[PDB]
Amino acid sequence: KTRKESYAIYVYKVLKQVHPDTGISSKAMSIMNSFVNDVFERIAGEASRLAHYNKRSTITSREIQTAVRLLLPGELAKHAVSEGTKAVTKYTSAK
Amino acid sequence: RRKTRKESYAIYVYKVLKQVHPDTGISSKAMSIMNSFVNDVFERIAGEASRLAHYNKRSTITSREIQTAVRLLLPGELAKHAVSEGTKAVTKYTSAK
Amino acid sequence: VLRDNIQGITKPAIRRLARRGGVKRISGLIYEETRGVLKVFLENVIRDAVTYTEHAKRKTVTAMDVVYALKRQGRTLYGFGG
Amino acid sequence: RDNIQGITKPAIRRLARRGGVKRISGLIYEETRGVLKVFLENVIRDAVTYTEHAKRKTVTAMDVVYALKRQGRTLYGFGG
Amino acid sequence: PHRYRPGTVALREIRRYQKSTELLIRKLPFQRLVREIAQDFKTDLRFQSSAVMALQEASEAYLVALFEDTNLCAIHAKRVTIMPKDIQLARRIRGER
Amino acid sequence: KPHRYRPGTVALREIRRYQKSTELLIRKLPFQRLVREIAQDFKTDLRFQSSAVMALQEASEAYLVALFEDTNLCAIHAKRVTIMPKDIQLARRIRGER
Amino acid sequence: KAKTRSSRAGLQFPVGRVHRLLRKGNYAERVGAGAPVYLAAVLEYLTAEILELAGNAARDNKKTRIIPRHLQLAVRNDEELNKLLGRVTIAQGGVLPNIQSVLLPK
Amino acid sequence: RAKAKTRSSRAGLQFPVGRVHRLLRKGNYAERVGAGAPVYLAAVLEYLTAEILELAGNAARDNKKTRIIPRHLQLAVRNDEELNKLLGRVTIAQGGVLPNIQSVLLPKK
DNA sequence: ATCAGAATCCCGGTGCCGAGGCCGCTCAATTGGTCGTAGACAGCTCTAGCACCGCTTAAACGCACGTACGCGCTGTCCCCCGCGTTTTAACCGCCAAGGGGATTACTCCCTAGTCTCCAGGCACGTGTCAGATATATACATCGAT
DNA sequence: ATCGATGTATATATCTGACACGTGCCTGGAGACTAGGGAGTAATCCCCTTGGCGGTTAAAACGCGGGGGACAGCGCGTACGTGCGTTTAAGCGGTGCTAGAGCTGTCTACGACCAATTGAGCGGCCTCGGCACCGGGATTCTGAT
Repeated sequence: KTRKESYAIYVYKVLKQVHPDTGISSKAMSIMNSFVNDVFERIAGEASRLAHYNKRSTITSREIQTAVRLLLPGELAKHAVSEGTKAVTKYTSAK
Repeated sequence: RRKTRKESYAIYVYKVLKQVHPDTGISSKAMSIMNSFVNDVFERIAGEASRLAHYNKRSTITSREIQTAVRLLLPGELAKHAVSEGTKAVTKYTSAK
Repeated sequence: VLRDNIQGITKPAIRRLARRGGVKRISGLIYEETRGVLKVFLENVIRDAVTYTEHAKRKTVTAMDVVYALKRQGRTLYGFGG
Repeated sequence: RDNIQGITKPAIRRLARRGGVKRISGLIYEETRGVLKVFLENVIRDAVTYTEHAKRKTVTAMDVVYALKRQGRTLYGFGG
Repeated sequence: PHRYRPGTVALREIRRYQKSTELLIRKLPFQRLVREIAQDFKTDLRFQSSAVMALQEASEAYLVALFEDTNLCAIHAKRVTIMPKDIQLARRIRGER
Repeated sequence: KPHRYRPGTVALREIRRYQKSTELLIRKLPFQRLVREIAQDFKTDLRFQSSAVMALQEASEAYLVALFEDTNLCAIHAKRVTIMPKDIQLARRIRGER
Repeated sequence: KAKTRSSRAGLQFPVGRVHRLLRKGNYAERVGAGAPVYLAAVLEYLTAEILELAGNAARDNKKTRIIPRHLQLAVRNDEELNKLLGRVTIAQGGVLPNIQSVLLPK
Repeated sequence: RAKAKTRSSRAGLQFPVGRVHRLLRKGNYAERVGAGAPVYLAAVLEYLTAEILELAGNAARDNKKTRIIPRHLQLAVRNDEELNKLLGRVTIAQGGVLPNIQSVLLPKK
């Protein structure tokens, strides 16, 4: 179909949250979108391998957490893991 | 109890060995290396065919995808001969039941 | 049939590529060596991209084909699609 | 502890001989112990990650093979 | 007249091209080279402009990183000029040669 | 005078001997103690399968041997024979490990 | 009235799209409920880190618009993201302004 | 009911077409798997096994042995260029290295 | 060239233990049938890739010249090799214990699947402002004296 | 130092196209309900990991002499950097057209699924021959003469 799927709007929302005066070029937009896609593919492939190694048939928060601890460097992994459990906690509390 | 089944390519590697070298044997560690090699190349070709099917918005892994994954991963003489063997096998298999 | 287009990667182009790499002084055979290296790299990436193209039954090498070719060798490239 | 010194100077010399090295400086031994400690730390950290995910308390060979596979160096003959 | 000391125009070029972002290979000869290389794999091919641009970006990045490693291993030999043996050493250590 | 080989002959003989063979060149109990010491930092009270330590040792020795090959190559590149730590650092930097 | 899952989790990234991509991307036959939430939070963090350092880089070059050069500076100047994107090429990103000390004039 | 015939026998292969098919279906590679895909994959795996095993048997003969050990697989792989390319990032346990001394290190007259 | 000595290679004998083969079993592949759906093919649209012409101008190119750097040679000294002697701890074997890894059984809750709806996100459109370009200029740095 | 050349940064003004916002729509995501099966948990068992003792021997540690290799200094010559005039083609802008990417519709072949069958493949047991260990003579190779 004519539509294409991208993370433009979400990246912009994060950018406005961080630096609420700065724009982003279209080339830099394409780079950020491909970066999000590449990191998603890495984490998802590692979680798939993780679920396959332990004879599991489901990707859960535990497999995503372990895949983050595997690929992300330690400071990035630590802060992303703590926030991710905070986000999962917020989602379960609100249901 | 009885140990649960652990499948390996040991007997198939041994059959291929008796075909190419009818009198040569193989140790257990070399058999484990061949099993690891078959599993590794299998997961490489299967992941490449999976990515190929995902890139073209398709949902079936066919002989086309496996052939293209062999052309991608395997070096050119090896790819050319592996493609010849795979093509020959798919034709002879389709000719029969 | 295009021919002798490897010399189109001129000597000043290689010197600019070296300057961006931090190279202060360049020999005289570095140009031919770099043309050979670039030819090998381009051959590998273009072979992988033309394989990706032929799989899709297209005749036009898409930029996404080049991106997938680069990803296959581990030389992931951002800015032409994900 | 003293365990990194357990990778003795003759062992590092033997590893260099297998690598084809004819003459070895005296500081290669400490440099090699540091290199080995970092490679081991990366592989073992990833293997213990794979172990903790499996809710195990022992580090299996398979986990080491997986950690190596993630590093991009693939080991044959230990399973997989 | 006035002439610069051999090596400072080179450092000026280093600073200029490390501060800059343009492509350092002319686009039309590189595109012709891409066409010439691709005619062997399949005849009567076509290239998106973005495909040739991505190829050029990858080629320039690869050559610049190779020249960084070449420079490092030329300084390692207590030299400043980079020789072809420096490129050969860098590629052999990287695992491509 | 007792016979002494010229400096570098026994080194070449060792090169041929250890390139001809396949045993592990690091003693197994020191390497095992090192592995457990390193793993003590990621999780306390860990245990190891024997084959896990064996796989770690095979990988470590192959990595170090390939590193010493690259180190020797870049030492010969500098018109030298002795390998220095700067040779190791060059090999690791070109290999994208630094 | 339907409340979106991103607002429930408190994220800007789409939990629904991440769940759909996990389900269609052939990673497992099932996908847990917390997995897209966790993945969206991690992706949002990496985006926020890259964009924060790129905005700082853009301020350093006195610009108010992130271009690929600022993303390259953000990536290659930080160590953790340089480890993360060590095998990654950024188009129009250029290189770090680094000159070797031996080549500097005497 | 017709007598059972293995898919590998139909394809003229030794490697298991049915097991490769089950692994492709359970491996989470695609929602569907073609009929000739496990046939093609088993043929490719059998060919690569035949290549390494032939070269390893040659290496085992050269060392006057009749069993293939990891050393023979390592010699077979690293002595062939194309397989060394395919297994470049691969370390073979108990495989050793190739006998190779740089010519600068050899003695002189 | 020679020769002695140290190390390795080879040849034969003995043993031993792991590879090869056989057998019971069990569960995973095969066969036969059904059904939904996906992809093969036809056909239509319309985008963009290729081809071309012309003008401009900035980059490439050829050459002259000087000089900095690569490279070869020489001397020195230091520090690594190689070998003899002492020490130590790795390894092998043997035994004991226990803890945790793998297995099975039961349950329940968590996720796929379907439906219904509706709002968010994504082509199209637009306008306006950040950055590109141009120009003058100031300024710091390089160089010869 | 110093001043002159000289490239490069900096400050300002015009423009411009690309980015930031609005709109309409439509299709993908959310609420709700269902089944069913995968995962959580609990008990069990056994194997395989950890710990200890002893000897014994090969390897590690240490000392020492010396030689050869790292490294610093020096000379030279040549190859490369810099600059300048010429020429060459890359670039840009407009215009053409047609091949082919991309989308839609239809339908049929093909793969998921499911039940019954059974034979291939795996675990276990046993044995014998390939290989390994030992020892001793032969050959190679190295270094001093």
